[PDB]
This record gives sequence, structure tokens and C-alpha cells, in this order.
Amino acid sequence: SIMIKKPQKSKPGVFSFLDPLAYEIWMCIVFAYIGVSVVLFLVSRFSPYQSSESTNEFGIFNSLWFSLGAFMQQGCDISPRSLSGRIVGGVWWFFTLIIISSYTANLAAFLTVERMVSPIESAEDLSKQTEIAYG
Amino acid sequence: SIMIKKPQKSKPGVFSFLDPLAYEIWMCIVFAYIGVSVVLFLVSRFSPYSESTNEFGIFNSLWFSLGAFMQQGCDISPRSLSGRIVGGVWWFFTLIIISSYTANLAAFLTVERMVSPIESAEDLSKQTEIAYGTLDSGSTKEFFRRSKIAVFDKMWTYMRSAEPSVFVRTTAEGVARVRKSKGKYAYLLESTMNEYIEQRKPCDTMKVGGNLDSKGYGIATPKGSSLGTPV
Amino acid sequence: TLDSGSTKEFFRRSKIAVFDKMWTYMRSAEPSVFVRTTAEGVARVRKSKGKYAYLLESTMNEYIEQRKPCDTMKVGGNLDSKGYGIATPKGSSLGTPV
Amino acid sequence: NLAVLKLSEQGVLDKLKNKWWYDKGECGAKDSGSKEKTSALSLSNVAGVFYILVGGLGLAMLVALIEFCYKSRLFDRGVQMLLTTVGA
Amino acid sequence: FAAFSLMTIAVGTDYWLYSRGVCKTKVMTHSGLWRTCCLEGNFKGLCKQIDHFPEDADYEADTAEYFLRAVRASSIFPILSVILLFMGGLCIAASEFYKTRHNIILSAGIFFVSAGLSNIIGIIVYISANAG
Ligand SMILES: N[C@@H](CCC(=O)O)C(=O)O
Ligand SMILES: N[C@@H](CCC(=O)O)C(=O)O
Repeated sequence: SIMIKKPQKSKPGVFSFLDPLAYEIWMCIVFAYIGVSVVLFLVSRFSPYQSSESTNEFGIFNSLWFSLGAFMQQGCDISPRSLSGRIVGGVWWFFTLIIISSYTANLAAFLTVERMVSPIESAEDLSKQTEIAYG
Repeated sequence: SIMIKKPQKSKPGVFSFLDPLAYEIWMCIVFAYIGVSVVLFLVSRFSPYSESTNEFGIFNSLWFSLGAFMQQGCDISPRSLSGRIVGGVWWFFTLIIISSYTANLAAFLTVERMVSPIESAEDLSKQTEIAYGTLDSGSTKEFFRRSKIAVFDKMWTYMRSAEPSVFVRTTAEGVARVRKSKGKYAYLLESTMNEYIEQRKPCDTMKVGGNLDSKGYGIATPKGSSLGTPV
Repeated sequence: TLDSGSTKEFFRRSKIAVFDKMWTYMRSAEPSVFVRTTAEGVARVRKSKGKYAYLLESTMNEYIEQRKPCDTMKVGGNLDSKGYGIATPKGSSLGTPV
Repeated sequence: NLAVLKLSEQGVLDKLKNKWWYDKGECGAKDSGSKEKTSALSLSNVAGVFYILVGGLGLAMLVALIEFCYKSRLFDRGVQMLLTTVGA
Repeated sequence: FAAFSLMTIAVGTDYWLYSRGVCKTKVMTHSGLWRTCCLEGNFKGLCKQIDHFPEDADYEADTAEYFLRAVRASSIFPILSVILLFMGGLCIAASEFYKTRHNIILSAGIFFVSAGLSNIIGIIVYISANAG
């Protein structure tokens, strides 16, 4: 068997808050966040028929504001105000209910972890590197 | 039974709801509140070009940030680009802290009970830290000498190999020794003595574990006299 | 266990009290808890639906775990330290070169 | 040869190994590995959140500074068709 | 002026915290920025200048424990509050001269804002590397 020293308890780093959800889920979040806002932009501003276009207040940037607003639990001032953008928005509300309730289930367990580092185990870097001696 | 010093438990004070965040975090969340609201003021009233068009100010902003922090909504929203791009940061900032707050308050409201040390005397055979003794010229001290159960044998081995004397001469001697040993010397006695010492002031002692056997007190007579059967 | 087996002899000669009560239950059995070959007990546990456990050696155990249909499982730890060896008749000349 | 097998048969080796390795569990993790502490959150846990919070402020202020810079002093409906055809 | 005075008094200081440590090797501690000065012992008031040198498992480029120490035992964020604070104090002092351009004192307050933003970072990193 190989004896080495004790290591020191590595505390979690800076960007650990996004730790309980794996990166792929975060990727799909950003993609769905773009898609929902763009689809909601498309449903409005679609020649609504002297107000024939400015019936709503949803531009692309207002929608980009609304989706981010509805995700983090504080709704904005405006509302979809017509049909068929709202069966986007209700599905997005269902999405933001099911996601962050799964986010905040055991968050405090992920900010005090302190797992170890373990440089070598099956030695073979004692062949490879030149740094750590052994006898 | 086994008597030890009762560890002094802590009571929840009056402000026992500010517990799952420390006072450093409580002052930094106060600082950053002021900072975010005054930055949102600065970026709003900045001569855009007419001037009274936007609705924000120092006062509106001071309770906008509060109404965004505690989830109670608002009355208005930042409409300028940098106002929106500063508001989203505060929206992200609250979602990490207040979630941590509730999810940890659910951890403080489950348990308050201590982890209960050297119970059931097996770690009294295992560890070498806390000592323990009996009464000299005593039936318990004789019982561990004559006992053949292996854990009791190792306990007798530790008691006979002692530096200094783990044994005492009278009961109150060992009582005072455990009251001053600060959890470094256990004590062995009988359960009636144990519960009587528990039911007195200063109540700093404690019975741990269960029992070990079934002894019994009796009336003793000389062998063969006539008092035996009437007693 | 297996009949004509070292484990079945081990529980007969064992003196630890839990093993003694296990031997008592094994000798007081209705029907026979003992089997004749290894695959017999394998099939018996595969069909007993958690009503008949089985005792064998850990190498047999991990080999049966690493096959299809993987419906078996090793539980607990070990119990002792046996060992396989090469066996020779007593006194012949093959002993020290083997 | 006949003696060591008796001690292997009767578990005396197990008893001695337990006595001289496992009854003297002294240091740390063997004893305290199965206990529980609840929590108390310190600032060292939550620091990058404040870092992000402060950096966002400077970014937002920098945005309005160059906004006031530009408005102190797409394009060509038309070439938007060029932009979308090269983008497609 | 009050903020500049209080920040300079706060930077040039031996007394921020109080804990239990040593004075000078090879105790209730009157500890501050780098002069971890001490009292209540064999001698009272010998101010050892401290920096970082642990005896670790040789963290090579462990950045959140290294670059953090680098910003810690060289106060650059707390010192910059003084710089911006006097830089804006000059601009509010230069308000009277070169006036009637109605633009200059806007530049002043930005320094006062950003100095606080530097201060709040300095406090966080100091509390961070006290427990670091
Ligand atoms: N009844 C016991 C008390 C002391 C002991 O338990 O050893 C006796 O007289 O011996
Ligand atoms: N190696 C053992 C296998 C059977 C058993 O463990 O009882 C033997 O030949 O006896």
C-alpha cells in the first residue's frame, strides 16, 4: 500500500451557487429562455387588425424583459393581454414553477461540502511526474 | 448505572429567528441594499433628453429595492436599459439568499437535541480519554473483579491499571470528583443513588444508558439465629 | 449450505453462539434446507422469491453476480478467511516442488 | 502447522485483530464520522454572489455613461436584407 | 471631509479586531490591518507586521485561496476609497472655479459612489480572509 500525507479540506469555490444543477440543464435553460421570448414576440406584433400595430406593448426587448421577470418570481408591470401568447406564458409559468422548486430543495447542503482532492491513487504518476518522491 | 456531568445545553434566545445567517451577512445585506438603490437612482435621474418623464427617485427606489427583495411585487419597473440591466442583478441576488434562508430555517426547525456521549459503557471499554471508577470495599468493585463478560473484563483491566487511583472511598467523594472532572471521569453506582442525586440541586449530573443487572437490597441477619424467619 | 461441504462442517464445529443457533436451525429443517450441488441452490434462490437464502464462498458469489440475468445479490460482509490450495497425498515427493 | 489452524478455526485471530486494531479507534474520523451538525452560514460561503452583485452595478453605470456620451453628440432599411441573407 | 477623515483614520489603524493569538514567536490581540499588535502579556505594544505564509499541502495555483490572499495582504480595494474620495473632494472643491458649464459636479459624485463600492468589496474580502 501507498502512504501519503493528509490533504487539506478544500472548501467550495466562488461559482458554487449554481452547483446543484448540472451544466447541461443550465444550457437548456438559456436556450428555452431565448426561444420563449422570441415565440412570444412572434405572437404579438403580427399585424393586429388607427392603432393597427401598437395594440400591445410587447416588443422583442419587452418580451426579453418579461420572460426573465417571470422566471425569478417577480412579475413585471405588463401582461400578455391577448390569447395565444398566454398559452406560451402559462407554459412558461409551469416551467418556472417546476424548475426553481427543484432548485431550492436542498441548496444549503451544497454550500458546505468540503470534499478532498486526492492527487494520486493508482500510482503511475510516481512513474510520470518528477515532483513527489517515494521510497 | 453510570453517572456523568450533564452538559449545559443552550437555550434559544429572544431573537432566535436571525440564526441561519451570521451578523456579517446581516450587515453586508444592509450595505448592498443602500448601494443598489442609490445606483438605480443615479442611473435613472441623469438628464436623458423630458426630465420628469421617468418616475424614479431616491424614495421610490428605496422601497422598490425592498419590494423586490421581499417577494411582494412592486408598483413600477425600470424602463431604461441600464435600469433594467441593474434590476436583473438584484433579482438574481435575492433568489440565492432568501432561498438559502428558508431552506436552512427548515434545518434549524428539526432538531435541538444533543448527540449524547459515552452511552452503554462500550466506549468506556474502547476509549482511553474519560476515566471511571467504583466504590472501594464495594459489591460493584467485587463484581467487576469476578465478572467474566469480556467488555467488563477490559473495564476491570483499565480500573486495576490506573494512574492515579480511579477508585474512591465514599460516595460523595466520587460525586464531587465527577462534579469537578468536567467530563473526564465517569462514575459507577446504583440506580437509586443515581436518581436521588438527579433529583437534587444543582441538577448538574445525569444518568446515561440503561441498567446492567438486577441486584437487590435485603435485611441481613447472623447465620442461624431465631430472628430470621420472623423478619 | 452445500452438503459434503467445508462450510456445512464449519457451522457444525463452530462455537460462536449466533452460528450455533444457525446450525440449530439448519439441522432442524422441514424440508431439507441443504442442497447437493451449487447450481441447485442457485436455482432454488432464483425461484424462492426471497424465502430461502444461500451460503457460499465470495468468489462463487461475485462470479454469479457478474453473469446474466444479474438477479442475485451479495449482502453483508465476509465471515472468515479461508483459502484455496494445492493438495497432495501425505509424504510423496511432489510436495516441496509444488 | 496444526496450531495456527486452530486459532484460525476458532476466531482467536479475529479477536486479537479486533483488540489491537479496532478497539483503539482514537483519532477523529472513525469516531466522529457518523455524527451530525446542523449549520450556521458564514460569509465565506456566500461571496461570489456579492461579487456578481457589485460587478453588475459597475457594468450598468458604465452603460449609461456611454449612453450619455453618445446622446450628447438597424441602419438602412434595405441592407437589413443583406444582413438577413448572409445570416441565413 | 468627514468621510475622508474617517476613512483615513480607519485605514491608518492598529485597532480593528480583537482575538486570541501571539505577539512575536521564534494573548488578547490588538489586531489591525497588518500590524497585528498586541497587549495584555509579558510586553504590551510590540506591533509585529504580518503577511501570508502558511504551512499547507503546497497549493500550487489554488486561486480562490491564493489570489484572494494576494488582494488581502495588500489592501488595494480599501486604499482606493481614499483615492477616489479625495479625487471627488477636489472636484467639489473645483466647482467654484471654471464654473457655468453645468457639467463638472456630475463628475464629482461618481467618485463618491464608486469609492463606497470599493469599500464594500474591501470589507467582504477582509471578513473572507479572516476566516480564509
Ligand atoms: N449495596 C452495595 C453498594 C456498593 C456497591 O454497589 O459496590 C454494597 O453494600 O456493597
Ligand atoms: N472449498 C469448499 C467449498 C464448499 C464449502 O465451502 O463448504 C470445499 O471443497 O469443501
